[PDB]
Parts: sequence; C-alpha cells; structure tokens
Amino acid sequence: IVGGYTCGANTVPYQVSLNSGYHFCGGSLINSQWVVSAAHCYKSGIQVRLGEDNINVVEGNEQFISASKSIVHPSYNSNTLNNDIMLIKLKSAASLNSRVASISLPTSCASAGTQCLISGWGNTKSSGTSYPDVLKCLKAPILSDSSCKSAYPGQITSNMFCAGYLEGGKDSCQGDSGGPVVCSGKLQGIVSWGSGCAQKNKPGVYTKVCNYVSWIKQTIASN
Ligand SMILES: O[C@@H]1[C@@H](O)[C@@H](O)OC[C@H]1O
Ligand SMILES: O[C@@H]1[C@@H](O)[C@H](O)OC[C@H]1O
Ligand SMILES: [Ca+2]
Repeated sequence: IVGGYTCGANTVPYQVSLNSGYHFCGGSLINSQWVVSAAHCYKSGIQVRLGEDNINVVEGNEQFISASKSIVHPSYNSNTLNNDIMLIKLKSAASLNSRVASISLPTSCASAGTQCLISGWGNTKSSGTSYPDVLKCLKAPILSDSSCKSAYPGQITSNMFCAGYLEGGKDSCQGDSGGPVVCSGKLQGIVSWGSGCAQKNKPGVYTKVCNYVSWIKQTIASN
C-alpha cells in the first residue's frame, strides 16, 4: 500500500497473509474454512496466517493453518489476468472471534464512487522499495468503467474494476496482491494488477468479486 496508513492491529479481521516461508500475498477470510485470493498468487505449500498485524513478530492473535486444497478459477488467464481469483480451503476451521472474522460476499456489485478499504503488507513506495511489517490500509473510491478503460486501453474486462486516484500517490502495490477491497462491509474486490504503483493515470485494477459469488458458493458447497 502506497500513500495509506497503519490500520491498527487486528482492525481488519478478515485480512489474511499467505505464507510460503515468507509473506507473498494477501487474501480474505470468507468463512471458517475458506480464503479468497488472486489466482496469480497460486503456488503450492501455502500456509494461511490469520490474526496477523506484525508479520515478523508473534503478537498473540495469530492462527497459522495450512491449505488443504486450492482452486484457481476455471477460466483464469495469466496473460490478461482475466478471472484473477482463487479459493483456498484450510486444513482445519479457523476459530472465529473479534480479531479473526469472515467478510461478507456481495449481493450486488458496487458502483463507481463507492468508498472502499484496501489493505495489505505490500510495498509502500512508488519509486523505491520498502515492505512494512504491520498492516497498511487505504480508503479509495471505485472509479468509473470509462476512466478505467481509458487508463488501460484494451485491457479492462467485465471482471475487473479500477479503484484509487488518477492523480497518483495512493494505491495498492506488489505484495498486496490477493488482498481485500471492502466496500460497506462487503468484499467487492481482490487486489489484482496495475502499471507500477501509485502512478498518475494508472490506478489499481481489481477483480470484480460480485461476478464470482455463484462460483464461490457452489464451489464451497461441493468441496
Ligand atoms: O495489461 C496487459 C494485458 O491485458 C495484456 O495485453 O498483456 C500485457 C499487459 O500489460
Ligand atoms: O498455535 C499456533 C501458534 O504456535 C502460532 O504462533 O500462531 C498460530 C497458531 O496456530
Ligand atoms: Ca504476527
């Protein structure tokens, strides 16, 4: 997160860190046994880390649970990042409490102009590199489809939306991938891609979760 603020320990209780020896992506807890993330975050050997603030210090609210199964969206295209979503099932159910909690799936899509909360442990510099240890937050609006398409000609699908600031300086970034965009208490986006970070006229591009609720639900019901 570039241009954001320190969330505060466990104030984003659905935020998960995906760990393969080190933090490499975010995700979102959607019930006691399932995490949603970006398909481009797929790898083997994932441990899901819940209840994290400082990802380099054991502070007392963590739950570390290995993945038992990963399901990349059937139509994920890694070249275009269309359908950049995946589901991860935990080997055991997380213990849900105030600091570790699921986030509701949307019942409708969010409109341009809605303010959302984006969070992650990604890079905090736009020309440079500094990875934070504690969770960073950014409040950002969804941008219009037309400004999104004009920013990224030929690249925005119906499964993507832009959010952030065309002036630059505030964005998600490398290492935030897979994490949440939450708008009015609903998971509307997954951190997916962008040109650099926090660059002028290059806002963040997000997986449009509302398109995937039926696939998420039926997948969960049968796995
Ligand atoms: O976003 C672009 C994608 O849609 C494709 O065209 O490959 C190149 C990327 O930069
Ligand atoms: O009990 C585990 C503990 O050892 C670790 O520190 O945090 C995750 C828990 O699952
Ligand atoms: Ca920790």
